[PDB]
Amino acid sequence: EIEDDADVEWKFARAKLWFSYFEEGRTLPVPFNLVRQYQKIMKRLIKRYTTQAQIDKESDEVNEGELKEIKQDISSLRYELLEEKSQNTEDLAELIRELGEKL
Amino acid sequence: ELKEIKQDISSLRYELLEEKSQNTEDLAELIRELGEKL
Amino acid sequence: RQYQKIMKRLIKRYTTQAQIDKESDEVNEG
Amino acid sequence: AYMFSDRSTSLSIEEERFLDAAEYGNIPVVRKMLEECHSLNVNCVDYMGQNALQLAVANEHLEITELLLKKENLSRVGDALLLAISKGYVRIVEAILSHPAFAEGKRLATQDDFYAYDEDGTRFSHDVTPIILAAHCQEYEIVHTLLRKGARIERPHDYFCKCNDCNQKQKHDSFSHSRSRINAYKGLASPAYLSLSSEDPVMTALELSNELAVLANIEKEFKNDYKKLSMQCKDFVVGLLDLCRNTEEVEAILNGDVETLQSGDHGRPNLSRLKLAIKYEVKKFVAHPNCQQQLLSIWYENLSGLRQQTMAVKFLVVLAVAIGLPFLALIYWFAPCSKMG
Amino acid sequence: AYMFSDRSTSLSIEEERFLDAAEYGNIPVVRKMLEECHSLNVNCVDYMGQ
Amino acid sequence: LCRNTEEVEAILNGDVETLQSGDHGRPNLSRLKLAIKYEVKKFVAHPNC
Repeated sequence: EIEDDADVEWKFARAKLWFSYFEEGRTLPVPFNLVRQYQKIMKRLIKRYTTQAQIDKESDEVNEGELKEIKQDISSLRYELLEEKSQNTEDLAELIRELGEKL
Repeated sequence: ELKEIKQDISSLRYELLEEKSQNTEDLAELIRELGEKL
Repeated sequence: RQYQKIMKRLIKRYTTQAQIDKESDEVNEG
Repeated sequence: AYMFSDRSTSLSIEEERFLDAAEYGNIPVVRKMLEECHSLNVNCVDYMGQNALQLAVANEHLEITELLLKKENLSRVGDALLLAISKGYVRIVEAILSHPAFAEGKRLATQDDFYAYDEDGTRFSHDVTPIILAAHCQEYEIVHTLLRKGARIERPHDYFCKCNDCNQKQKHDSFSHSRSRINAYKGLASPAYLSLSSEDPVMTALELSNELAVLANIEKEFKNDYKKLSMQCKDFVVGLLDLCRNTEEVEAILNGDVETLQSGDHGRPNLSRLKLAIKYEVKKFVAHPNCQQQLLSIWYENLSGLRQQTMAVKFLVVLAVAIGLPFLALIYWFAPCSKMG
Repeated sequence: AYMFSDRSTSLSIEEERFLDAAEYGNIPVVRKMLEECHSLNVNCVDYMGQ
Repeated sequence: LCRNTEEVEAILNGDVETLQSGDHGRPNLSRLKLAIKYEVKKFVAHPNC
């Protein structure tokens, strides 16, 4: 048994004892008995639950697939930037030399 | 926190690609405008 | 026959699940 | 001298180059070989059995995915959707759901080799739809998107079903049928589906916890999974009770719609849902302090003086009732509705 | 046949584009749509209420 | 990671086309006897077995 389940069990048993007396049936000891808004509130609470669940999954540990996703982001960014610099340099260079043979 | 790092990389990517694009095009129109002069 | 086909399918399932399981391992500082 | 050999051939240089470009994020090489190369097979396959769309989806490459998705002869689109759902990539899922095969929500819920990831076999079990896999993986945005397109998890039949569809399924395979039932219940018993699928998730999760609890006893095999699903159905309701701030929110979780329910015998609330939670043995819902304060206020009920007293005080009152028991008996008989009655 | 439906409507293309640009860090698109677009509501809202 | 009946019967039993079927309609129990002999306890205590 866990520490929080030793108290949950007693509170459940005490609440069953409580609901044994909420009924209006007995009313006497044993020798003497012979003689809209709800949908709005539920929408608000479901939105609170979904935001708290996203916070709780954001509080989970990092495994190595996510860092691999970051690595692939960096690699694709590297490919895009190197090709952009290359195409900018070459496509500027041919037109500047084409205007450089004009003189 | 790793998602925050990922968003840093993505916004950096957007800034760099737009900077390269605007540099290339805004150089290109003025060089062709001086290229129709000859 | 059929047994080799089933064993090939199960070995491929095992290798994909093993790569998922090593991807679910913690991140160290290397 | 044996090897696995999942392709049993060798690739070209213009295919290994394209597969490396698709895997490692080389977007301009992929664009150039899709625009200026006609002797290439986009469905060329790796050493392990993966084409370029599966390497692009498995590595979080959105640009290569959106670039490959305009070819109109790609294979493994449903497998790419399932892989992107299982991995959690919302943008790749939103890109793949714009393909002209999921046009009217046709293949999102409930043979045709659409979801195969190889020549023989699917990545998950054959019953696993996108909505069931999205509910398994606790992906709230993907579940909301798939519910927005009209995809639901079909509830399985009873264990003693004798219909024309239960019988041939149980005669064809008695293992796949039980695995399909437990996969559908694992999809139905998730907080991502419970919070977004129904209009009253507390009552749904209570009845689902009871149903999984009796199914754990009917099926003596695979019992530790039905117990786990029932436990997480109870944990959903306990976690929904914990994030309550007002009195009306506590009374909307503990009690039902108080405008459409009988108020009770006295000024106390309507205790019909807490009786059901005690019947279904949802112990942390009843042992929670937000329930304990309401049950204490019902339990004391016009003795607020004796609430804050000590246990030495609550022994003398028991002895006082022990002495004067016929006195309180005949004043309860002869004159109710009094200061002491 | 029920859904949560935290906005109960559908967005425009010039609002979904602006919300994606604001979420994913597309600074020049956000700057251009704040400087050169007048039929936009900056307080346009997501599927979830953001 | 077995999903069908033929995959369970290919892991628990060997090649069923090249093995003796048994005395009755029951399968060929030659590999499970070996797993009990070698004390592979979680293979025998698994629900699929």
